[PDB]
Amino acid sequence: VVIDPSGNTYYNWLFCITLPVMYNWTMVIARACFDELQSDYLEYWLILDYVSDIVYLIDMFVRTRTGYLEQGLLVKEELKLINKYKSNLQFKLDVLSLIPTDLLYFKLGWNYPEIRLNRLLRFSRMFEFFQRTETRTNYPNIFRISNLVMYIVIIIHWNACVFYSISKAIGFGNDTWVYPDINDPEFGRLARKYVYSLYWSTLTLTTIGETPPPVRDSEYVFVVVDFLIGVLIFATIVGNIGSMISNMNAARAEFQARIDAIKQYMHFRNVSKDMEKRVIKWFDYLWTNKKTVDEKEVLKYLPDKLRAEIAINVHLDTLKKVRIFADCEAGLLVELVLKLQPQVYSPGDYICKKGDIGREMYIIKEGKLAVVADDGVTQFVVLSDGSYFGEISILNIKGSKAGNRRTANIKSIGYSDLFCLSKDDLMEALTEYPDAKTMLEEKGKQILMK
Amino acid sequence: VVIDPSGNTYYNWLFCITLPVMYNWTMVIARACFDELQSDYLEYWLILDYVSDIVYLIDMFVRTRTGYLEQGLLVKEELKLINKYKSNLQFKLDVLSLIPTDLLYFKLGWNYPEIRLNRLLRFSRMFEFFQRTETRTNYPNIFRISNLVMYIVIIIHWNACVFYSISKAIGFGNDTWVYPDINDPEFGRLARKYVYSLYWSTLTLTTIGETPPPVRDSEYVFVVVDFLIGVLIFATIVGNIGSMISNMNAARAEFQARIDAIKQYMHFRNVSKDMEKRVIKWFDYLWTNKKTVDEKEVLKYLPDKLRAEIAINVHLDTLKKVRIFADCEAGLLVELVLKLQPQVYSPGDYICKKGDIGREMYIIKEGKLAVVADDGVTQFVVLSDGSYFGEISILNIKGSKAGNRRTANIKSIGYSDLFCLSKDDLMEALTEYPDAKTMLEEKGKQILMK
Amino acid sequence: VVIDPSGNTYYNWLFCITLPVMYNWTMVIARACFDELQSDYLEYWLILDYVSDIVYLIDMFVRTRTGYLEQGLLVKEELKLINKYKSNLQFKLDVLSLIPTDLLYFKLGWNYPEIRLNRLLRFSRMFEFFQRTETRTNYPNIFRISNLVMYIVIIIHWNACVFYSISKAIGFGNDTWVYPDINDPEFGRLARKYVYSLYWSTLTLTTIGETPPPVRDSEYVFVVVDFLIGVLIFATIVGNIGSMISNMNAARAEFQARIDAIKQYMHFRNVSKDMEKRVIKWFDYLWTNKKTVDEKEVLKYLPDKLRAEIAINVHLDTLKKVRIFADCEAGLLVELVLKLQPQVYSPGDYICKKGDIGREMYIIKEGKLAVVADDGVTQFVVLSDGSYFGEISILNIKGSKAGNRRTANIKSIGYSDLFCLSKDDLMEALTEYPDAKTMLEEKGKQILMK
Amino acid sequence: VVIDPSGNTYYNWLFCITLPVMYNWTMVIARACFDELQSDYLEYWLILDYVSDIVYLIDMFVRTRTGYLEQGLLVKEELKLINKYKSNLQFKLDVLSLIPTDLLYFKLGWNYPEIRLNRLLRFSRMFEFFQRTETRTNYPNIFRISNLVMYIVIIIHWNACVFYSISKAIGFGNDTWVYPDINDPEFGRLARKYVYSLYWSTLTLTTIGETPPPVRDSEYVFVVVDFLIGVLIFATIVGNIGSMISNMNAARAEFQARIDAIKQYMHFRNVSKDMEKRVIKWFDYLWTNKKTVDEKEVLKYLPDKLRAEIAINVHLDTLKKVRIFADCEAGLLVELVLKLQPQVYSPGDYICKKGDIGREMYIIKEGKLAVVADDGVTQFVVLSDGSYFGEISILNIKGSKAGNRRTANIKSIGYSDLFCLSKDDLMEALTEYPDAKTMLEEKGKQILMK
Ligand SMILES: Nc1nc2c(ncn2[C@@H]2O[C@@H]3COP(=O)(O)O[C@H]3[C@H]2O)c(=O)[nH]1
Ligand SMILES: Nc1nc2c(ncn2[C@@H]2O[C@@H]3COP(=O)(O)O[C@H]3[C@H]2O)c(=O)[nH]1
Ligand SMILES: Nc1nc2c(ncn2[C@@H]2O[C@@H]3COP(=O)(O)O[C@H]3[C@H]2O)c(=O)[nH]1
Ligand SMILES: Nc1nc2c(ncn2[C@@H]2O[C@@H]3COP(=O)(O)O[C@H]3[C@H]2O)c(=O)[nH]1
Ligand SMILES: [Ca+2]
Ligand SMILES: [Ca+2]
Repeated sequence: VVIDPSGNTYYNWLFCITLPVMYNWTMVIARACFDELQSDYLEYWLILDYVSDIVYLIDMFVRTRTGYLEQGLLVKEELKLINKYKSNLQFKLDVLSLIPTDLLYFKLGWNYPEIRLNRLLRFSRMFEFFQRTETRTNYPNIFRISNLVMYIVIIIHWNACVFYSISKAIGFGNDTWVYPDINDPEFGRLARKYVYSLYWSTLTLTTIGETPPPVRDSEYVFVVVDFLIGVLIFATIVGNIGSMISNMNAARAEFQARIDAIKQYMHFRNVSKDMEKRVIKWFDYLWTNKKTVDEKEVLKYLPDKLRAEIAINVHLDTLKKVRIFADCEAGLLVELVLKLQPQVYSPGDYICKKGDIGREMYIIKEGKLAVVADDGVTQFVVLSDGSYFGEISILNIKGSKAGNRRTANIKSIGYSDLFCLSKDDLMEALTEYPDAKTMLEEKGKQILMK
Repeated sequence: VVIDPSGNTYYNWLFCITLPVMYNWTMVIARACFDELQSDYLEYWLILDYVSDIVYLIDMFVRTRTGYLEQGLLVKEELKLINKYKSNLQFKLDVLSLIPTDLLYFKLGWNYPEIRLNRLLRFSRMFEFFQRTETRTNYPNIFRISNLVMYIVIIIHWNACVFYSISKAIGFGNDTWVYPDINDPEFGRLARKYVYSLYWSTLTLTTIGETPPPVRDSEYVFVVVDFLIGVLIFATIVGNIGSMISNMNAARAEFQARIDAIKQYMHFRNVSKDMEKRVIKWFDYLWTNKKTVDEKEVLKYLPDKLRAEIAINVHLDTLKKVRIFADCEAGLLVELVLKLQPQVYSPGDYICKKGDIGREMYIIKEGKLAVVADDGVTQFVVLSDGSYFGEISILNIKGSKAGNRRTANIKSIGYSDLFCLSKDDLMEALTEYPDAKTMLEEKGKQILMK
Repeated sequence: VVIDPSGNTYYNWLFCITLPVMYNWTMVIARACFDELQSDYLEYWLILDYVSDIVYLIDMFVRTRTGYLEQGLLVKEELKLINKYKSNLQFKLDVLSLIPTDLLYFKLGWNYPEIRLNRLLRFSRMFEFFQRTETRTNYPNIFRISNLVMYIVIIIHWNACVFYSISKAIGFGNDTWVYPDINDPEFGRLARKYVYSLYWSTLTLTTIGETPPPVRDSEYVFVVVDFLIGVLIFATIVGNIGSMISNMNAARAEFQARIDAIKQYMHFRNVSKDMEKRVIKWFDYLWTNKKTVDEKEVLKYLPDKLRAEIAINVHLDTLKKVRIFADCEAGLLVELVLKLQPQVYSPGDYICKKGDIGREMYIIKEGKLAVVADDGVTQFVVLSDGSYFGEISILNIKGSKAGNRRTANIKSIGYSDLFCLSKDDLMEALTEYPDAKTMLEEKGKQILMK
Repeated sequence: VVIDPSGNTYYNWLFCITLPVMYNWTMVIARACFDELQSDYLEYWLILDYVSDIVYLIDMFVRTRTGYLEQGLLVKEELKLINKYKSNLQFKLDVLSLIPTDLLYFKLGWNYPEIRLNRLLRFSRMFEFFQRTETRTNYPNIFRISNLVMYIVIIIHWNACVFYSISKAIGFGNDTWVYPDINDPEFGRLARKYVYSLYWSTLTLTTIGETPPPVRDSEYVFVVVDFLIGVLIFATIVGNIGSMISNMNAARAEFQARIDAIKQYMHFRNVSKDMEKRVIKWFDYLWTNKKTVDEKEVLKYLPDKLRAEIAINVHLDTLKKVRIFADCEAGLLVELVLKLQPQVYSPGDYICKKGDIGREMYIIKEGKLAVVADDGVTQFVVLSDGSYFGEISILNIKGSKAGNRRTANIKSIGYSDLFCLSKDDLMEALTEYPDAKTMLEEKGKQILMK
């Protein structure tokens, strides 16, 4: 065997089947409308159509060999897959899109390729590929815009073909509206035919209108309907363009809107230009160093038993340098990684101060912190990455003259990325295995006596 | 009896009255402006107008026979309904729209059907039908787009009629702007008249402008006003189109935006392509198997005493296979169905692990789980649908060497849809009837000894 | 005083000063550009300009006599108000807009009314009136759309005047782009002048372009700049139109989106058409009876000491029929009115059932409820409006064989609007005055014995 | 060293390098396409190009001398900065944009300035400056709109240059579509050349289309592609304009939407016009006095150890007049400034009333309050700014006949801005230092006895 739709093989086949479906959606109508296209390159159209039909058949086979999830397990029983396929509307659409209507080439002649129009009924495969690509691609907005542009181009191409067909029905050159006479040297070339039809279609759907006005009632009606199709469908698609660009700007726009609200508040309250500059510097840091997004709000949509792995694969850089995690229990790190709230501190920010509520443990992910003196400048100890502080005031200790108080003040030399671990959480998670707690308050007593 | 507006009969009548109202809104102005329309098909217009008026009268009768809610009860007293009708502005509008202005046909002649313009004053019924359909239809966006297209078409039709009337007032063919001379063979046909007027209207409201420029001051003024009506009203309607397409994409766009934020985080943090593929697979599963929507956020707008029934009608498939619910008390299932949080687990995800906080009971809705050994591969027990686990570590038990600990580790073979029932909730809800609890810890002791 | 800007007198004056400001913003540029406008109606323009200037002077006086809030109190000291006025930029703008530039009529002649262009510098007053109207009017969206239309019209009018001025500078009729020769009988009329200039302006700003193309470099540059002004500013304004219509649809669109999510869930889960019809009926009820909006989310932006008054003025209809409120303490009703959560129940919905957690007291605002038998049909007692139930299981009672249990089952005959009062809240709020509690458990014992 | 990108020097250099990048992005294509531009002002183009290249070199030097943050510290080691530069793609782009392609002037002649097209590869610097300006400027929306207008102008300019180049390739005047013959006196001027090309570009990108239709297939194709570029890219940019105006209106629109929901509720519930006027007055006050924004929601994105400084720099005006803060401990004010919830009370609003739950302490930021008698009018004490009340009923006091009760009723004479400090918070924060608490209940006893 089976294909496992989640796999890469299924996605690759989705591409390989979208190619014929897109080809069919673009070219069947073109060949049906522009007769010279069908006739001049008939030897190539036959090859391409037969290859497309072969790929359609192989796609039907793949649909027979693609497993589905019952009880969460991939069904691998062949006949079960055949039944699941045939019971779905997709099998009906596939049989309809693979009906050998090409036999009508013997009746209607080689000049009627619209018999292959049923081949469009595999559009679903194409759309599936798109909805898969949009999910799996690393450039979701580039692909989304390319998809919208493809839809625009297909719509304009189809409307060009429709215009040319209507000109044919009315008669080429019978009036100033229809496509001019084919017998003209310049206006008889297939290139000119298609490109002028596309020009007309673009002017009509984009509602520019710089085309000869209608002459007949059918022409007036078609032009009204087509200008309305233009207005509505092009507003739809080119406003989807707008929404895609909006969601492209979503993060940056939200960040900038927050900054603007802050600046409005500061200018209204006449906040000192010192503090205004400090705030602007904080936000410039958040942007430049790519910290505007908070991983919590993003990863909250992941499963906890997958967001856990995510956090591990991101923070194993530091949670191996820490003494508590991955050293004593070697598994405890998972119990708290999904609750280590990542904070960022500016240079000179006092994370801790003597005589404060010690309700948070900190793990230094990045940055240089200092166990300073209360004078403000004298740096007693420099804590680099992997260090952990703020854990002594969490625990119950014998001989602690300072209970629930910070034993020292910790300031940040530079921008520090820390993991604030709350006291309640450390309490709750160390209950399972105190084999790490013993050396934890080993460190605790050792630092509380000195 | 009375009609009970909530019923299907009332909605069917809403359709049956919207038909004449829509007919009147489309055709009265057309016949008033295009005199040949009124004259040539006068025998049909008379029949249709009289049928419309009869339906208007029957709609007034229905309004006299439609109950309203006082004290939440449907008023069935006839005279009370007559008073409620006559006291509402709707009765005034109905009498105004049913005034026999057709008598003016004897004074103004058969060439003045705008006397029936008062018939437009039942627009409310039409709109009511729409606002009912949008609520009750299964295709809300299809109907909404059809409604907007109907508004566009009606506006363009009315503007075409207005253009033709203005041409008539100025005189057909008196200058290049107005509709050409009626005496022309081609430009005198009612078909050509209406269709060219519609063409002009479309070019003006869509602001394409490929029409002969005005000549007189009245023409310049009307064209300015009409181009502005075009800009404003068509932006309104075709931007409502945009918002409707947006809300069509709302679920998919939110899902894809979450996926994009996740992928941005993973690529920025250089998350391993293993875990990136796992996350993409999780999201592909959520989409393909239609799990992107969380029933909680959707059904939270339902009444609890209706959302309860909803959850029952959805989850009675599994809550009959479970041993606790619908078996001992047979009514307890409602006390917890509105708090069974549905979770989804990937293949191989450890739902439970030995030596963890047993604070959640799980009911396997769909999927195969395994009571494995801690080695990781040896599957002791396979739990299929209807099974419940994680309930032993909830309860107070005699002789439990493992208190508040998982007696075994449960992993998911495939994608498991479970119902996580919190410990607090099971505690709170079993307090009412311990007739099920006794066999609950029957199972508890039986599994805790073996 | 003083005038007290919050008062109605200040708003009326805002209108009376917006009239000259709007007049000045519309007509000064018109008279400056269309010389015939200035000249032909000079006797009227002089009167209107002098009246506008008098009103400007009276507006300056009003600004001297309008109090401001210092320490939250309206300043009534005259000289303090004069200082507050003169210290503001508004005084500078007012003196600039009232500078007697009309004296230049003696130097530049009566054909130069753009000397009155400084009169536009009172635009602020106009805008203030708008921002006041939008706040105080009952039709905020009608006024907002009218304001946007006024901006559109003013912009188009100004661009028409600019086009005519540029034609004058280049010379009327010197090329096909500029306004045609004034000496023409038809193209020399002030009506034709202004209306064709407005036509050109509309075609340019709405970017239709059906105007003679530029000839000179200045004309090309102006047309480029004006088409870009068109694109940008008209997108701005006519997209503000879109956002205004969106916020017009905001409530209805949110309601309908909730209904659509519900229907999607129900159709996906194959919810029985019984329950689907019940849900659709619930939502039809919510809409038809105007219950889609929840007063909590709306009134949460009001002050509690004003939202309290709001809730009182709305619910004194029923909280006078209740026995506890406005009867014993006569003031207790305010302590709980801001926490009476309004619920709606469908016909047949069991609000209470025997043997359930009695943690909510209910006050029947509207609707008929029944104290039924557990059989389901036998109605023991019918509770109409003003009745209160679910209070016995809240209180501590002697001789209650049923503790924390519902003494009877309450069902809703029809759609009941109730006030669910939580047990914790009744406990917390009755602590202040048990003078009502005594008769509360009077009723309690009386019903608990029978 | 180093430059410290957060500093003002780096931003100034960002401007000084954006000037050549913008110059290059505007003029290289212009000179490449309009040959007369390159030739006539070659002496000036050479100077400007060499100055631009010198500034590019100095920008490369700056990039070598700009520190980056490792461990949150600004790297000042020269060679480390050289490595960080050369290891980034920016160094590749800078070397590519500074390659001396001007040497090709000796081969291709002075008429080929597109060899300087590589100079566009420093676009990043320009964009960086923009993203810095948008952050640091006080007019974020003005700058954003200016940036979008710059993008529009650059796109139109580039498309004008492209049109002129295509006309050159096809041949000037070979058909009606291309730019006319250069040999024409009027259509040969560089001014006319560029300005008509810009006119064509504006008509095409804004999709007005009032230009001669294409003649050749290449012209038709280019016009189709360019009209589509117009539609898509101009919708993008001029809808970004819409979103920028939306976020300009965001605060005012949210405020007005809240007011509209309130007014809809009041008119639907038939709220008395007294209370409707009171609510409208409250909202008029909120707007006029600039209180629609709540500093909590804005400043919650700031760091707590920066939002603290913000609140201090804003509220030190009053927290120096208070007796508790900045007087006894002199540091306690920071422990509670981030939890002082700012409330606003209308004139006559009873903040406190005798016999109520004293769970909030109030600090009068602005406004006159009264310790009144319960009669309602007799004002015992007038509390101005700096005063604090509601603190007696917070504390545990000996001899308090009124426990957890308000000792008096406090009403607001005028609009009072207060700081509501919750009881729990005062309890929690006074635990650290009771040196202020002693005089706190000094005041407490002193007022409780009298
Ligand atoms: N007092 C003290 N604290 C230190 C030293 N080195 C690291 N620390 C950390 O500084 C922290 C300050 O807050 P805590 O008292 O909670 O915990 C303290 C220790 O974790 C040291 O040498 N002396
Ligand atoms: N230990 C054990 N647990 C089982 C077995 N079969 C099912 N389970 C479930 O596995 C669950 C693991 O978590 P709990 O200990 O809370 O509850 C346990 C039982 O509900 C079994 O055979 N042995
Ligand atoms: N048992 C009983 N309850 C009644 C009667 N009339 C009204 N009620 C209300 O029905 C309510 C059901 O819930 P509670 O027991 O909390 O409170 C009960 C009473 O408030 C009655 O006649 N008998
Ligand atoms: N009773 C009384 N209260 C006063 C007086 N002056 C100020 N107050 C304040 O009024 C407040 C009312 O609420 P509290 O009793 O909590 O605290 C009271 C005091 O803080 C006074 O003279 N008498
Ligand atoms: Ca056009
Ligand atoms: Ca257009």
